[PDB]
Amino acid sequence: VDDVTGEKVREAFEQFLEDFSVQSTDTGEVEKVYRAQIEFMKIYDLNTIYIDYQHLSMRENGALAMAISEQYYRFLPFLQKGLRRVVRKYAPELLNTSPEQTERVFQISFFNLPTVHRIRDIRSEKIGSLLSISGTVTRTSEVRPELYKASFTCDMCRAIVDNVEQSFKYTEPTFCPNPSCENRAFWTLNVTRSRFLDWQKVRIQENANEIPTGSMPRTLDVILRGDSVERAKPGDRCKFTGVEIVVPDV
Amino acid sequence: SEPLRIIWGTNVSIQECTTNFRNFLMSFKYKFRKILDEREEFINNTTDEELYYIKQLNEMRELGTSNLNLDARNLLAYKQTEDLYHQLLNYPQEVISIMDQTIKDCMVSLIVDNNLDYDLDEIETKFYKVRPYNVGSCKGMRELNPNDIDKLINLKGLVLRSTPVIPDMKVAFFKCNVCDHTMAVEIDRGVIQEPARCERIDCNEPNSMSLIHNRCSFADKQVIKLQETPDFVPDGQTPHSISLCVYDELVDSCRAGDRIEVTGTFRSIPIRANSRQRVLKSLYKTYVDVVHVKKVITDQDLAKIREVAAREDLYSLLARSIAPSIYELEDVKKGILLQLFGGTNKTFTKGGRYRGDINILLCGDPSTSKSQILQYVHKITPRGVYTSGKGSSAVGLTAYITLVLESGALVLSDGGVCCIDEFDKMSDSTRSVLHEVMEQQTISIAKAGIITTLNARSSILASANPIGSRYNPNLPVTENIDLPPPLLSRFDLVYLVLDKVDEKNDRELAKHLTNLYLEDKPEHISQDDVLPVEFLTMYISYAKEHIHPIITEAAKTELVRAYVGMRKMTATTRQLESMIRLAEAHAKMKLKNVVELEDVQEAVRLIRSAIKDYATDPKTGKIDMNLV
Amino acid sequence: LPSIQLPVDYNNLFNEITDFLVTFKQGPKYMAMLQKVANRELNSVIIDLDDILQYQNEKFLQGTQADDLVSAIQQNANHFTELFCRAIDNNMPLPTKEIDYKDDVLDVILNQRRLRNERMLSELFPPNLTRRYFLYFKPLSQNCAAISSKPLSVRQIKGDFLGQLITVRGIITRVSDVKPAVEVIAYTCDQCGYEVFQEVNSRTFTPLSECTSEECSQNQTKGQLFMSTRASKFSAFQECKIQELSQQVPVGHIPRSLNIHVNGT
Amino acid sequence: GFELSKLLQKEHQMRKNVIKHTSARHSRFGGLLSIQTPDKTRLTVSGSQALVDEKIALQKLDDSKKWNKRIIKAAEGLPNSLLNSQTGKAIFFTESNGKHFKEFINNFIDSGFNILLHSVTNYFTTEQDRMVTLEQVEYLLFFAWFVKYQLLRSKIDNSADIKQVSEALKEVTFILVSSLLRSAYDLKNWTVTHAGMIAFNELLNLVSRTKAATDIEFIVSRLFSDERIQLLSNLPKIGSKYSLQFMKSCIELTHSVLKVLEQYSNFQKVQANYMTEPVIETYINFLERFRELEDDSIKKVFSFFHRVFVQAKEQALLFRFDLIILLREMLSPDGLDRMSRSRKYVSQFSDYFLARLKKRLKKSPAWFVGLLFPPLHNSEVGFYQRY
DNA sequence: ACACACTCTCCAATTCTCTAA
DNA sequence: TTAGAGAATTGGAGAGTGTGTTTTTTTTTTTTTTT
Ligand SMILES: Nc1ncnc2c1ncn2[C@@H]1O[C@H](COP(=O)(O)OP(=O)(O)NP(=O)(O)O)[C@@H](O)[C@H]1O
Ligand SMILES: [Mg+2]
Ligand SMILES: [Zn+2]
Ligand SMILES: [Zn+2]
Ligand SMILES: [Zn+2]
Repeated sequence: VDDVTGEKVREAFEQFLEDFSVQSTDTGEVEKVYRAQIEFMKIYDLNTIYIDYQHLSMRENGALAMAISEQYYRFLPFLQKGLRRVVRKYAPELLNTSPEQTERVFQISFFNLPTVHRIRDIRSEKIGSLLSISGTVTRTSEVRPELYKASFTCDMCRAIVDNVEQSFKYTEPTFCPNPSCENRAFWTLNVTRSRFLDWQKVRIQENANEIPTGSMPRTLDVILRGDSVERAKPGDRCKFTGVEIVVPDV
Repeated sequence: SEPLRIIWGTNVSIQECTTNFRNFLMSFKYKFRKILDEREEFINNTTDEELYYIKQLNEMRELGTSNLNLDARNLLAYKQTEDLYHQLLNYPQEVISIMDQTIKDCMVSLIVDNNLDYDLDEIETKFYKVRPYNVGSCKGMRELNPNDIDKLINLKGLVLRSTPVIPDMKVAFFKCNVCDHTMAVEIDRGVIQEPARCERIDCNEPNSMSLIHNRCSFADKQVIKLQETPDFVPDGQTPHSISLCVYDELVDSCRAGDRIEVTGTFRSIPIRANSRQRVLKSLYKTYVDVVHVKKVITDQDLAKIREVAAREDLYSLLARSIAPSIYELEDVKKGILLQLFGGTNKTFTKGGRYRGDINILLCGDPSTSKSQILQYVHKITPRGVYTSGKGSSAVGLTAYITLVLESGALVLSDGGVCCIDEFDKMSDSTRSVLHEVMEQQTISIAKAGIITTLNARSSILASANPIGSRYNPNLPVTENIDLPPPLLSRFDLVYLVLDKVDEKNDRELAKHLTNLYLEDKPEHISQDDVLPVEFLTMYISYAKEHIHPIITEAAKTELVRAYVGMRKMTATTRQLESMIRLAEAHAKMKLKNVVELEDVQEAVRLIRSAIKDYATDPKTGKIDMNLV
Repeated sequence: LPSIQLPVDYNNLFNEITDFLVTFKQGPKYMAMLQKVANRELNSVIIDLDDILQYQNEKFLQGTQADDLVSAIQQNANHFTELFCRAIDNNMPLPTKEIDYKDDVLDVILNQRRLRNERMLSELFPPNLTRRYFLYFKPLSQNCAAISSKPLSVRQIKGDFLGQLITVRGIITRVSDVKPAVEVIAYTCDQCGYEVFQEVNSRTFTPLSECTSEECSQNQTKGQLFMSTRASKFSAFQECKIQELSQQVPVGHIPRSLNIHVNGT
Repeated sequence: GFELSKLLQKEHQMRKNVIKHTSARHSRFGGLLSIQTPDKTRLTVSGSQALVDEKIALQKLDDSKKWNKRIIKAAEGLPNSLLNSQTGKAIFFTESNGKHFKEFINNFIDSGFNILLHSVTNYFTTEQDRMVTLEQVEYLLFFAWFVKYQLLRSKIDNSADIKQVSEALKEVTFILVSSLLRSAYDLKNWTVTHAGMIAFNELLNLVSRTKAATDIEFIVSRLFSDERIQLLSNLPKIGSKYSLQFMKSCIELTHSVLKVLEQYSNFQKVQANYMTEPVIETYINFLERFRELEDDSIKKVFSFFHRVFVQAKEQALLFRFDLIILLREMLSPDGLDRMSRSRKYVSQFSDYFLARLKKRLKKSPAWFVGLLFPPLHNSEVGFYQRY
């Protein structure tokens, strides 16, 4: 089964990346800033791209921006698939990170959203949407490696399983792929073939000047990944953006 | 004839309830409630004939809002719903749902019948809820019994604390692992009804679906801790508390220290012995499931307020009415009134913010009725606290580390009046806390694991007796009061009250106090003309909200002249600011937008009158008792 | 596995109980109370042992032998709460006044269940589910007197007394607030539309999860059971603690205490 | 972006459908409901919406029951193609790639199609006995694709012409496609039977095009000798067991076949050959999976039902209960969209259906028990039963 | 020993196929 | 064209086996001995 909305969003975001076509800061000449940003990333071997929400708002009567805003969690993989094709088209050197080279894990980023919420305004109706939040940092954790994609090999026979997906808990295969063997136990994680990500926990509290009458400040936990770890500092004031999620009891 | 729907174990038919509530909703008019009221003479024929709830529904449509209040007594007025009232109390869960679906259908019927422009899809999308209240007599917290389970209840109490919002699941989302088929599933009775096999026809496989957490749908839940009010506690015991569960709209309504009345079903549930197995314990937990919360405007109100403000004797009328039964002490009452009104809050783009609140100290001989006045101030104010000197610690007065921070008295009293009695008994260590809060109206904390600043817009009303426990005329006034200068400097008004013997005064006082015992529950009152407490509260609240005076050039000249006169001779910089703040408070009480020469002179006069300056020897600082 | 003889036969004592409830007078005393119970006016019955002693003496003076029921219910007090309840249920008179019977959910449920059985045919439920009253014993007057009349301090309550009816003197230390406790639990089967009950005595229990009804089974209807509060039976519960007087503590010792349970009115 | 926005409107409609079955108050607030039948027997259901909606209560009551009857299942040995995959799923092109591919196959058709098909078809007539399944399925799905594409292109624009694909009609290729379908059907090789079905469908469509403009009528008369009518009438009956694509191929072929013989003016003999129970069984079995199907196939199905019910006046076939369930499912707010063109046809059919059913049931009350079961084939009572 | 998770085994319910009237 | 006799495939009833469980601050109110 296939989701038509995802593919249409994918290949519309493709067109946005191709031909946003804003004119120059100084002259009436089409500049195509995001293709230039891809070229910049190619020059410096970067792995993240920044997008302005105002630019997305004016595109195609705002429907694409609405779809990205209200259902970010559904549509994030399709945006990645859309960006991969464009970077292949114009800068195939960026797709790889001598022996073979693994693929680059691109990151899309947004900024200049319409409004900033407080920690006190987080409510369960907004789960999975795109938001921005501000507060004071109070604690930070050390950087840890998070397992992103896994690969295992069977003990009782020479067989390999690859590209297992994790989500919130450490997860392992269900069968031995070789039908000559039935052992489910004694898997081992191949650290070389598997892939990891950088991961950091930080903790924030409300701004002091905003606290209502007779109340006390609430707190929140925030996750940082990729090239943004160790950017925050305790005691500083910061502004965040992302999506709020829900974490189980593992 | 046909199958029927019956509430389980009742033989109550849902059709009758639906039709009766529809008729009530679409034909009730307020006149019937006045028939049940004491007199038909109250009836306003023009207004009371109107269809009340149709008006409410039109307002709900055009304001884009979802919830309807309903005081249950109207069900008794309309003849067709007399029995529905009892059924509501006995079977809340089914009846309230019936009422909800009735209201939504009526809202649709209005637009389609009256053929209006409003989007039908929008109304179909929304949820509509009824919220009954004023159900009946309130019930003591300790007197709820097991025969009250699942019936509607009404409680009064005070709010201790509230937990943060908890996400509560309502809809589950499944996805097929192999073929990527998806299904949404309804949650009822707390159990997820997972499918046995993937429902796609060609992918009919077992164990093939799986849950996706962050694509589910959730709802807000919160738990509030309610404490028994002292009026009901048994003799020689301490108050108890009960827990309230609240959802969706009413989540973040209430803060610590609030005083409320609620309405909700009284529920009970089991609890497990261990998390591994289905073994339950014999004792059941109990809690309350609230559906409405209440705190314990019209042109006629504005007309009454404006008409009262035009009276010549307004200033004396308001002052003598805050504490009717207390004899004389007029200046003390006037100062307390000006504390109640308060100044104006000023904030700059740079250079800070300046307090509007007034601090008062009452000092003098015993038996002079200071604490009785503190009782009146404690009960008049919307928010506030009463406490004693020996009952207060430094932590309890401000804030408490428990890792979480917790509020003290001055924080709970934010925006109100904090009454402190036996002020002279608390130690210098405890009293040193009040410097920062009085000056800045903020509380700074720096302890292990917590460092922050909190706001405290709190007014202090203090009571004390002099050193030696009776005023000694052979010592100067500052030595009798005995508070250190850094703390005494922070009060706007300081009162001396003295137990001076005089036959003229004594006969009037004795006749006043003895008259209260001529009746079992006295009707007698000190003065012919006083305002009721409700209307006085309305006046003060409106004047606080709407009026914001500003200084005038004539007022500038008088303030400079008066401050220089008192200073040139001890008066300090704080005397000027307190004078401005008192003049602002005086201006609000007359509903003026400008502070004027009269207000400044009144503020000066009251400051001079409070500390008995006219009777004070200007050089030695002692008071001639003969001049009192 | 083994067995013994004992001097007591409960049939004779049951006969004595049912005679005592219908005969004794200071009409008979307790039939008035049971009439008030039937009228829904009264919630509890308090049995005096002074009445039983007087009854025994009067029966003896009439020239007939009788078992000493007083000592019998002091020695093994727990069993006789059930015997008296069964006797009361057997002998309960009919109401004197209209009641508005439809206010009771259990009446409607049991009437419908009986009608279902009647149609099907073209113990049912535990008797505890319909006992609208409580029952207590009151000890012997000491001035007529037996151990139940003589107070004991908390130290004198040895392990010999387990099972007996006694009296204790002391100071209360703490009291809990009231909460409900289950006695009979009610369920509903979704597919076959049939109700079943469960009785709870121990501190914990396992709820039912399968409809084992014979009709439901023979239709092979593996339906699901769900709990219901609206037809369950609760009873009020409270727990306290009592402690010996300080002026009775022997030298060098620490005071002792006992746990008290309270149910009903 | 425009079509994406329209699709988001459709998503909102589905969201609205979920909302209309969603309770206002939370999941543990719910009370309990009891429903009493005739004969005073009572049932129990939970949930707040059951209190008000009897339809939802009746559906929810049956939904709890555990059992489902286990189910029966046709092709293997060939990579993925139209024969064994749902082809409502495109593959996606760049603008340059789209125009380049269009240019390639357009030049192919205008240049190469006739010469290639003549050579390869006059090969296989001399080599049919030696064939393997690959070459049969290859030939039959090359034929179909290019004929269909030329028909659509000339439907669109006048610059194209139908003469570019005209080699398909000449007699040898017609004989060969016929022979492949024949031999595949006899040996019960169902994959080649499917592919031959698709090819023979396109030949009939092309004939109906050319008659709308000499030898083509001769080719028709030879295409509809009685033997071929026996085969083409036999085909939908066996389709009941097979995958969804097989039944759809049968339906579209049947539509084309009957329409061509409609425009021949024999007809009454041929139509009576088609109308009987097992064909109607296939049609209903196909129709109940409407959630996966196109807008057009349902139009074809209800065209056939109009033919059976109104024109031929063989009303007795459709008085069978599993059709009456389907019209409830398809016509409810559950299924077909309130504004799709399907609802016009469906409601206009159901009105007449229930009118005639009312008449029949009041004239003869025995049909109440009749509606559950198949019709009864006894000589003496069956004739009055059917009419 | 008392609820659970998981494995193993046998038996009969069901559909498919062939034969003759 | 119906139907009935024989063979093959599948479901889950239910019986069996193994398993797990009890159980150095830092902040704040109060009594006590020590300078
Ligand atoms: N002017 C007065 N009007 C009314 N009651 C008065 C007045 N003067 C004294 N009383 C009575 O005298 C008592 C004074 O009690 P109280 O309120 O404690 O005075 P106080 O100022 O608090 N003295 P103290 O607590 O020793 O510092 C009360 O019973 C009053 O009713
Ligand atoms: Mg006092
Ligand atoms: Zn293996
Ligand atoms: Zn699937
Ligand atoms: Zn059952």
